[PDB]
Amino acid sequence: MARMNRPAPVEVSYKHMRFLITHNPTNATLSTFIEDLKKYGATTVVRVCEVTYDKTPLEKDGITVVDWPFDDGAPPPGKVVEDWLSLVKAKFCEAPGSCVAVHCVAGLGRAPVLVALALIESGMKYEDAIQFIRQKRRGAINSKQLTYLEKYRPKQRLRFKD
Repeated sequence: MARMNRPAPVEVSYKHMRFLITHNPTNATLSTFIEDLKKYGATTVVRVCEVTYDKTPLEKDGITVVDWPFDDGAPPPGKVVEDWLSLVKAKFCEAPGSCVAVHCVAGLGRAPVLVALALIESGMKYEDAIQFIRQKRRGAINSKQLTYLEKYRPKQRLRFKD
């Protein structure tokens, strides 16, 4: 589970942008993960579940690495929402489309808490959005993960601001 090059990532092209999604872990496979995203045009990499490596060789090759869950020096997944919309907005503003690759610690789901965020901010209700993202089978049924809307407004983002 390291030299594996046969299974490819999945490119999700929304009305807003395009995001690449890759199963399996990193470190042992990272030496191919980077070479995959830069082929798909994912010159931005964004990590939200847990980070396990240090961004240097791949960053200095031209890639924007975003390492959220690194320590208590980062905020909880409650405020990271505004950072989310402003990111996915800007990573598609900086170029005439581009791509963004996203990764998580393989176990139960594929960090759908990321993509689902844009699903609500486009105009959906998170209770409907579960049945859209969770369709992969579990991985989108935590507490503060989904109850987030009960504090975060689906207006003032992907409507009229920029």
